[PDB]
This record gives sequence, structure tokens and C-alpha cells, in this order.
Amino acid sequence: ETYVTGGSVAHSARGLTSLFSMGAKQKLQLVNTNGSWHINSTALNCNESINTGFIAGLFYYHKFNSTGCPQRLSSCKPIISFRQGWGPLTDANITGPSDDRPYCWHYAPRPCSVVPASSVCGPVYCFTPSPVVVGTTDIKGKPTYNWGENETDVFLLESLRPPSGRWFGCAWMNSTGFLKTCGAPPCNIYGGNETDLFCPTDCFRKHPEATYSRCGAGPWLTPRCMVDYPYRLWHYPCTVNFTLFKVRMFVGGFEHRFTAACNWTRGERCNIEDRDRSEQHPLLHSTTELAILPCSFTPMPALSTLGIHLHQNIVDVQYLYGALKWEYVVLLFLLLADARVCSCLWMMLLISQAEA
Amino acid sequence: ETYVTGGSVAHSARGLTSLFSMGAKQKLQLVNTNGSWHINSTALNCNESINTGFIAGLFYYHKFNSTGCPQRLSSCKPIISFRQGWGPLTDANITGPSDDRPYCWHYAPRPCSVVPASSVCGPVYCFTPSPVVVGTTDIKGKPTYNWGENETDVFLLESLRPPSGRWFGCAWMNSTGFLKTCGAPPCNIYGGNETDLFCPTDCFRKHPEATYSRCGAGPWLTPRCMVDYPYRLWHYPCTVNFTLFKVRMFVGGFEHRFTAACNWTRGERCNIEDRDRSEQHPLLHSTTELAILPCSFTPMPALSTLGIHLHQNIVDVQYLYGALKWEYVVLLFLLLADARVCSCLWMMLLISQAEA
Ligand SMILES: *[C@@H]1O[C@H](CO)[C@@H](O[C@@H]2O[C@H](CO)[C@@H](O[C@@H]3O[C@H](CO)[C@@H](O)[C@H](O)[C@@H]3O)[C@H](O)[C@H]2NC(C)=O)[C@H](O)[C@H]1NC(C)=O
Ligand SMILES: *[C@@H]1O[C@H](CO)[C@@H](O[C@@H]2O[C@H](CO)[C@@H](O[C@@H]3O[C@H](CO)[C@@H](O)[C@H](O)[C@@H]3O)[C@H](O)[C@H]2NC(C)=O)[C@H](O)[C@H]1NC(C)=O
Ligand SMILES: *[C@@H]1O[C@H](CO)[C@@H](O[C@@H]2O[C@H](CO)[C@@H](O[C@@H]3O[C@H](CO)[C@@H](O)[C@H](O)[C@@H]3O)[C@H](O)[C@H]2NC(C)=O)[C@H](O)[C@H]1NC(C)=O
Ligand SMILES: *[C@@H]1O[C@H](CO)[C@@H](O[C@@H]2O[C@H](CO)[C@@H](O[C@@H]3O[C@H](CO)[C@@H](O)[C@H](O)[C@@H]3O)[C@H](O)[C@H]2NC(C)=O)[C@H](O)[C@H]1NC(C)=O
Ligand SMILES: *[C@@H]1O[C@H](CO)[C@@H](O[C@@H]2O[C@H](CO)[C@@H](O[C@@H]3O[C@H](CO)[C@@H](O)[C@H](O)[C@@H]3O)[C@H](O)[C@H]2NC(C)=O)[C@H](O)[C@H]1NC(C)=O
Ligand SMILES: *[C@@H]1O[C@H](CO)[C@@H](O[C@@H]2O[C@H](CO)[C@@H](O[C@@H]3O[C@H](CO)[C@@H](O)[C@H](O)[C@@H]3O)[C@H](O)[C@H]2NC(C)=O)[C@H](O)[C@H]1NC(C)=O
Ligand SMILES: *[C@@H]1O[C@H](CO)[C@@H](O[C@@H]2O[C@H](CO)[C@@H](O)[C@H](O)[C@H]2NC(C)=O)[C@H](O)[C@H]1NC(C)=O
Ligand SMILES: *[C@@H]1O[C@H](CO)[C@@H](O[C@@H]2O[C@H](CO)[C@@H](O)[C@H](O)[C@H]2NC(C)=O)[C@H](O)[C@H]1NC(C)=O
Ligand SMILES: *[C@@H]1O[C@H](CO)[C@@H](O[C@@H]2O[C@H](CO)[C@@H](O)[C@H](O)[C@H]2NC(C)=O)[C@H](O)[C@H]1NC(C)=O
Ligand SMILES: *[C@@H]1O[C@H](CO)[C@@H](O[C@@H]2O[C@H](CO)[C@@H](O)[C@H](O)[C@H]2NC(C)=O)[C@H](O)[C@H]1NC(C)=O
Ligand SMILES: *[C@@H]1O[C@H](CO)[C@@H](O[C@@H]2O[C@H](CO)[C@@H](O)[C@H](O)[C@H]2NC(C)=O)[C@H](O)[C@H]1NC(C)=O
Repeated sequence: ETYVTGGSVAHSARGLTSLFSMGAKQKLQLVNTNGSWHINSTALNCNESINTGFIAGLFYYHKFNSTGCPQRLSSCKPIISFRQGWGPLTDANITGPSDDRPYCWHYAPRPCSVVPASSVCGPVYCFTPSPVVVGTTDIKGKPTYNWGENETDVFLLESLRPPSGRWFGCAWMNSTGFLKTCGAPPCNIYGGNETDLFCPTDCFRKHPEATYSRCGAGPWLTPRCMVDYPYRLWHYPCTVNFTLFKVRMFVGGFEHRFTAACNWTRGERCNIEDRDRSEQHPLLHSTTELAILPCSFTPMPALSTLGIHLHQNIVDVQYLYGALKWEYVVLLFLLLADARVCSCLWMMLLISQAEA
Repeated sequence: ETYVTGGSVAHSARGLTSLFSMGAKQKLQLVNTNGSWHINSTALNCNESINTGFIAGLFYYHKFNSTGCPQRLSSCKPIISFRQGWGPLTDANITGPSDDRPYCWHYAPRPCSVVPASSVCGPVYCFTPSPVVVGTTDIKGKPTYNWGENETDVFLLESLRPPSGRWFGCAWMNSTGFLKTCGAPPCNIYGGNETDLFCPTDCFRKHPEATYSRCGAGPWLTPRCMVDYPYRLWHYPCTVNFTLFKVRMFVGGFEHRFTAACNWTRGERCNIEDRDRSEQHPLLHSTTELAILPCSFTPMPALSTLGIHLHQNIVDVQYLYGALKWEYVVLLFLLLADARVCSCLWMMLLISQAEA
């Protein structure tokens, strides 16, 4: 039976919180719009503070009328559906209309340019692996000079890859409540019935070295897991059901720690092919057990030896705790032979190779 | 007394190797040239194979006539000599003549462009943290079109930062016998008697977040240490006295392991200010002892707590092996009070914060 150990779930992180007792009055529910399913932005208070939004997200665990969520998610595809990849990576060129629904894990965004705050509701979140909030500054002052009309305090992101730039990608909702995100260019894996995946994240199974650091640009680490943040339920509705995990990234030399949610349910077939690469780092750095994303692994070989050791029935666990007898025997035989010159040569060879 | 433990030295990695008995006949020594000190390219066989050059480097431990080395090194400067840095990084733009001697650790190179092989001797080495050799391919065929005249098989590097590109920087020695190197653009740390350091490496002490991954482009990790490779003496002569160490980088998500040498002698004052940031990772991943670069550290905090623990006398060591009694006592007092609602609230708070 496939299950987890360290999986923390926030579906009922509440008790006797009936002081509000009803959605804290900012009802969050999906509606259809000419065959399109987004959040009902009408009631959906917009100009709140960070603490008010934090309380609102705190009270949202149960009242989710997830009715149209399946048919909305029908647009998304599993990683299997795409075609193979090969060759050296290239940087894609996202242009023209993007008919794809952005909430899918594999949505290629446009480069993060300027954006007027007159058409955004809620905070805007950039996703240097540890999520961050982005503020504003008045457009009327700077020569940015009126992308719209009498607007003020436009957001600007304009970031390169986080090792050089500031963040991978950022997300928000526009005024009508539709998800809108941008990010760094993703990886094309073909230039050098199915569809060509543009790999906005760690598409390990479809391309070997397309790691998150090189390719990923956005909230998605694996096609199964994502980085959590206070407005995660805000921006992405359907991912309510997810379970949290502890993550240590270590991107760009610096250290990054945060939480991650996942498309995980007990009993999912996860034999060997449903494993995705993700660069983790030890949290406690001991006990030889690593809490890793479910249906995943990390490229850190074990202590004594190499070869990733993973448990059949629990996927979140990464195992550790899985010598030159020949050379020592040869050296001892040489010593018995008393060939000191040969003994000295063997000692030098061991120092160069065995000892080094 | 300041000394090391894991420091391996290859100054006498030899014994009874007198078959050649003289430098394998390609005697290597420095000479002056109009006030400039480069290698004796005259004798200096050029068209050797990898194995022949490897044997040559194997036999080069003792016959190094270190006469002009000090006055040649007089051009280099210690990290103290430069000025402070601040603000967000920028990418510098190296143009025009570069009068600085490239062998200094702090030499800013030009972008790695094409280069005709008719003016290079020996292998060319690109320094993706684990050093690699670069081959050639005929210039006459492709759209390169004859940089010189009737030349063939020119080198091309044209790489971005290794997370996106292929290597940080590459080096070689040009036909007349002078070091020639290129690399990714370095970090300017001021745009956003002493001189302005352009930071081609991990200039941690002069700029806090100028890590190697963001800034470094070339063989130098620290102003004290440098990644080793077979033709290290071939390119940099004066660095013979260096001592080797093991290094685990973890660059761009992938894993890198190689050897590093350092400007280290016993007795160097290394109290607290002579420590340079460098990202290592555990080799054996146990025993709580890390063999790191001397006079350095690593942003990988200890197991139980944080705070880099470093021994006063031996520098190569990084120490590991340096709880909510308050909350537990509060919860237990609440339980004794039998305030179940308060007890439930405390349990939820602990789950949200203490347990998470
Ligand atoms: C979390 O994981 C579950 C499990 O994969 C996801 O449910 C899956 O959603 C897809 C998309 O609609 C379903 O595929 C579709 O099935 C219909 C009906 O067979 C078919 O007509 C479509 O062509 C498409 O193949 C899939 O059946 C469904 N699987 C299960 C077990 O429910 C869910 O969407 C994921 N949610 C998130 C937020 O990641
Ligand atoms: C918030 O984002 C949504 C998602 O894109 C926006 O909806 C889209 O809005 C554009 C223009 O506002 C619509 O384009 C117009 O519609 C026709 C329909 O064929 C299209 O062909 C033309 O290009 C025309 O310009 C687009 O259809 C519409 N799509 C959906 C699914 O609603 C919405 O306008 C954004 N609102 C704000 C305030 O930013
Ligand atoms: C996240 O997990 C919860 C826990 O089960 C899911 O809630 C359950 O979802 C199913 C699917 O719609 C509900 O079944 C339907 O219920 C309605 C109303 O009772 C009924 O009219 C339908 O015929 C069908 O039986 C189920 O009631 C519901 N249970 C609870 C306690 O909410 C939830 O659906 C999961 N998230 C997503 C996006 O699926
Ligand atoms: C390895 O480390 C040693 C120790 O720093 C380096 O030796 C140092 O080299 C510099 C450069 O010439 C010397 O500074 C110069 O000193 C002269 C004489 O005082 C002065 O006139 C110059 O203006 C300049 O300040 C420094 O004294 C010298 N220190 C020692 C202890 O020898 C050596 O160059 C390093 N080698 C490599 C390959 O890294
Ligand atoms: C191999 O690399 C060395 C190191 O740069 C080259 O030596 C340099 O060569 C240039 C032109 O060949 C010399 O520039 C010339 O010298 C005067 C001196 O005032 C300079 O003002 C002019 O710009 C003139 O072009 C440069 O002085 C010289 N420097 C040294 C230290 O030797 C060498 O030419 C390269 N060899 C090949 C075959 O590419
Ligand atoms: C690497 O370490 C070796 C070991 O000490 C250094 O070799 C020594 O270098 C000193 C400095 O030049 C030599 O002293 C000089 O020796 C010459 C010839 O004997 C003498 O005429 C001078 O008056 C002065 O005393 C010393 O002899 C030499 N020892 C050996 C065994 O080679 C070497 O210099 C170091 N590397 C560098 C680049 O400095
Ligand atoms: C969840 O939202 C759906 C949206 O369709 C609700 O379905 C509608 O419910 C009303 C009354 O409850 C009916 O008059 C409509 O005909 C329903 N729509 C359809 C398409 O059948 C559903 O009731 C909501 N459920 C909850 C628990 O809020
Ligand atoms: C482990 O070995 C098996 C056979 O020993 C390999 O092939 C799998 O065999 C099972 C048994 O029928 C199939 O259900 C799987 O579909 C096979 N794998 C594939 C990729 O087709 C395989 O080397 C290993 N098993 C798996 C599941 O990969
Ligand atoms: C180092 O370079 C010098 C050039 O100044 C070489 O000196 C000449 O080398 C040639 C070739 O062996 C001889 O024919 C000349 O007689 C040498 N002249 C002098 C004044 O030395 C020297 O041989 C080189 N050393 C090497 C290659 O080991
Ligand atoms: C190391 O190189 C220096 C070159 O400066 C050699 O010193 C020269 O020796 C010659 C004769 O042997 C004389 O012209 C001078 O004594 C030096 N020339 C200078 C200083 O310009 C030195 O002999 C070499 N060492 C060894 C061991 O060969
Ligand atoms: C260790 O603490 C000392 C004082 O408690 C700090 O200042 C150093 O004090 C010594 C004693 O005279 C001086 O020699 C050093 O020059 C002082 N440091 C500096 C940077 O000037 C300091 O926090 C620590 N020591 C050092 C060398 O940094």
C-alpha cells in the first residue's frame, strides 16, 4: 500500500473557530463564464491587508464548493501525455496568444514585464523558491509614463534567472479574478495526438537534465508538487486537497526552506516510473531519513555508497546507510616479498589514487 | 598554531621515477621578456597527447626553478587592497586593453568567444567546476569563415553561466607562451590608492552575497584557493607550493566533485577576518567533520543548531554537533486546568507553529 509518513495536511487545521462561522464574509467559489471557470471576483473583497487575508485563508478549509473543479482540471494533462525530449536545452520564446489555461502545472508563462496595479486583486507573489510579496511604486513619477490612464503604483518584476535575476516567476489575479502569471523563459527540449511540452519546471522524466534551477520558472517544482504560500488557495482553487511537506532547496549558493503541497492520495501506483527529480537537502541532517516529496527523489547519493534507496510502500522517505582489501593485500604481499622499491611505488600509487 | 589536517600535498608524489630523470625533456621554466615574465615557449613541446602531457605533469615536482616567481607575483594584490562593495550586483563589461596580468586571482576576463587554435599550445580547459578539456572542429567548413588565413580547427566556447550556459570560464596558454583566459562576465558591486575589484570569483569579504555561482567566472573560487587540474602547473607556474583538498560543489542542481589547491602555509594568521565563503557539501556525510577549504567556511549550518563552529588553530575543519519546554509547560498547565477549549486551541497552535 502506497502511503506517506511525514505528510502534513491542513484540511482541518481548525477548531471552534466559529467567531466568523461563515467564510469571514469573503466567499470564495468558482463560477463559469462563457465556458471558462475562474473565481467569482464580484464579492471577493480585494483591498485587504496582509493580516486580514491571512485570517481569511486561515478560515478557508471546509466551505469549498469544489463543484466545477474536475471539469476545469480536464484541461490539464499528466506528464505522460507529452512527447520525449533530447539534446541540449534552449530558451523558449513565448509569444502571441496563450490559449492554455495558466493554472495547469505545465503552463509556459511570458517574461515578467511591468503591470498596472489597477488590474490586480490581492497581493502579487514572486517565487524565488521561498515565496515573497512584491509591492508597488507610483508610475506617474517615473518615466514609465502611463501604460493606462491616471493609474498609479504599477508592479514591476523584470527579473532574470534567480542565480542572476531576482525570482523565477510571479503570480496574481487580474481585476476580473482570472489567474495571471509570468516568469523566466522555460526550456525548449526539441530544438537542440500528443503535444510538445515547453517544460516550465523540473521535467525530469521527459528530459534528463532539465532541472528546476535551469528550467523551472514559476510555482511548480514537480508536475506533482508545488511550493506553498498564504494565498495558494487564493490563486489556485483546485489544489485545496493537497498535503504539505518540508523542503530545503539550496538554490544559487544560498539556503532556501519552505513548505510544499502535492497531488498525493493514498494508494497511487508509484512503482518506479512515477518518480521525479527534485534537489532536496537534509533538514535535520541526521537519522539517515530524508523527508522528500512523494513520488520523487533527490540527487544526493547515500553516505557509504551511491544508488538511491527508496521504500516500496512509503515514497516520502529517502534512505541513507545502504575498504581497498585488494590493494591492501597486494601491498602486504609486496612487503612480505620485501621489494621496498616496489613497496614505495605502491605506497605512492595508493596516495595518488587510493588515499586521494 | 595555525595548521591543517586534511591537507594533501603533491610536492613529492614521486619515487625512483628516474627513467626520464630530467623533466621528460620538456623543461619548464620562466623567463623575462621586455619586463614581462612568461613561460619558456621555445623548447616547450606543443603537440603532445593527453597521456604524454599527463606523464609530463606527473614528473614535474622538483625541477621548478622558482627565481622570478616573487617579482612576477608582485603585480597581484591581496583581497584587502581593494575597496568595499554594496548594493545589488550588476554584470560588468570588460572592454579595451586589459593591462592586468591574467595569472592574478582577481583578473577579470573577456567573454569566452571563438579563438583560432593556430595560436594556442597544449589543451584548453573550461572550468565548469569539475575541469574539462575542449576539442576543435574545422573552421573552413562551417559559417566561421577564416578568422585568419588557411587556419583549421578553431576553438569555440561561447557559453553563458553554467546553470544556463556550459562553463564559467576557460583558460589556455597562447603560442608565444603567455596565459590567455576568458570567461563569463563578472560582478560589478559599485554601480548599484586602492582599486575597484571587479570580482571574478567569490569575493565574500568585499561583497556579502557575491557568491561563486552568481559571480565567479574562472579557475578561482576563493582569492586563496583554486580548482586543480592536470595542466595547472602548465598554466599557472607560481602556484606550485599549493596543497590539495577535496571539494563538493553542487552547482546548478547537479553534483560536482574535484580537487582544490590553496595558497596555504603553516602559521598564517587566520583569526576571524581571513575567512572566505565557499559552498561545499559533505563528502562522507557523517562524523560531523567537514574537510573544507582552509581559511574559509560554508553556509551549511550545523545539525542541531546554526552558527558556524570553527576551530581556532585548525581551519580546514567545519564542525557539526554544536525542545519547546515553554510551550510544553504551558500546554500541560492548561491540561491540569482542564480547559479543553484552551487545550484544543493550544494544540492547534502548536501544530501550526511548534509542530510545523
Ligand atoms: C490531482 O490528481 C488527480 C489524479 O490524477 C487528478 O485527477 C485527474 O484529472 C484528470 C484531468 O481531468 C483526469 O483525466 C481526464 O479524465 C477524463 C475522464 O476519464 C477524460 O475524459 C479526460 O480525457 C482526461 O483523461 C483523470 O481521470 C483524473 N484522475 C483521477 C484519479 O481523478 C486531479 O486533477 C489532480 N488535481 C490537482 C489539483 O493536481
Ligand atoms: C483577466 O484575464 C482574463 C483571461 O485572459 C481576460 O479574459 C480575456 O480578455 C480578453 C480581452 O479582455 C478577451 O479577448 C477578447 O475576446 C475575444 C473572444 O474571441 C478575443 O478573440 C479577442 O482577442 C478580444 O480581444 C478574451 O476573450 C478573454 N478570455 C477569457 C477566457 O475571458 C480578462 O479580460 C482579464 N480582465 C482584466 C480586467 O484584466
Ligand atoms: C477534497 O477532499 C474532500 C473530502 O472528501 C472532497 O469532498 C467530497 O467531494 C465529493 C466529490 O464531489 C463529494 O461528493 C458529492 O457530494 C455532493 C454533495 O454532498 C453530492 O450532491 C454528489 O452527488 C457527490 O456525492 C463529497 O460530498 C465531498 N465531501 C465533503 C465532506 O466535502 C473534495 O471534493 C476534494 N476536492 C476536490 C476538488 O475534489
Ligand atoms: C601565496 O601567499 C603569499 C603570502 O601572501 C604571497 O606572498 C606575498 O606576495 C605579495 C606580492 O608580491 C607580497 O606583497 C609585496 O611585498 C613587497 C615587499 O614587502 C612590497 O614591496 C609590495 O608592494 C607588495 O606588498 C607579500 O609580501 C608576500 N608575502 C609573503 C609572506 O611572502 C604569494 O605571492 C602567494 N602566491 C600565490 C601563488 O598565491
Ligand atoms: C600571446 O599573448 C601575449 C600576451 O598578450 C601577446 O603579447 C602581446 O602582443 C601584443 C600584440 O602582439 C603586443 O602589443 C604590441 O605591443 C605594444 C607595446 O607598447 C602595444 O602598445 C601595441 O598594442 C602592440 O600591438 C603586447 O605588447 C604583447 N604583450 C606582451 C606582454 O608580450 C602575444 O602577441 C600573443 N601571441 C600570439 C601569437 O597571439
Ligand atoms: C616552494 O617551496 C620550496 C621549498 O622551500 C621553495 O624552494 C626554496 O625557495 C627559496 C626561495 O628562493 C630558496 O632560497 C634560495 O635558494 C637559492 C639557491 O639555493 C639561493 O641562491 C638563494 O640565496 C636563496 O637562499 C631555496 O633554496 C628553495 N629550496 C628548495 C629546496 O628548492 C620554493 O621557492 C617554493 N615555491 C616558490 C614559488 O617560491
Ligand atoms: C456549488 O455550486 C454549484 C454551481 O452550479 C451549485 O449548483 C447550483 O445550485 C443551485 C441551488 O443550490 C441550483 O439552483 C442550480 O441549478 C445549480 N447549478 C447547476 C448547474 O445544477 C451547488 O448547489 C453549489 N453547492 C454548494 C454546496 O454550495
Ligand atoms: C523490474 O524488473 C521488471 C522485470 O523483472 C522490468 O519490467 C517490468 O516488469 C513488470 C512485470 O510484468 C511490468 O509490469 C512492468 O511494466 C515492467 N516495466 C516496464 C518499464 O515495462 C523492469 O526493469 C522493472 N520493473 C518496472 C516496473 O520497471
Ligand atoms: C628557453 O628559451 C631559450 C630562448 O631564449 C632557449 O635558448 C636557446 O634554445 C635553443 C634551442 O634549444 C638553443 O639552440 C640555443 O642555443 C639557446 N640559446 C640560449 C642563449 O640559451 C632555451 O633552450 C629554452 N630552454 C628550454 C626549451 O628548455
Ligand atoms: C633559475 O633561473 C635563474 C635565471 O635568472 C638562473 O640564474 C642565472 O644564472 C646564470 C648562470 O647560471 C647567471 O646569468 C645568473 O646567475 C642568473 N641570471 C639572471 C639572474 O639573470 C638560475 O641559475 C636558475 N636556477 C637553476 C637551479 O638552474
Ligand atoms: C573578538 O573579540 C574582540 C574583542 O572582544 C573583537 O575585537 C578585536 O579585539 C582584539 C583585541 O585587541 C584586536 O586585536 C582586534 O583587532 C579586534 N578586532 C578587530 C576587527 O579590530 C572582535 O570582535 C574579535 N576579534 C577579532 C580579531 O575580530
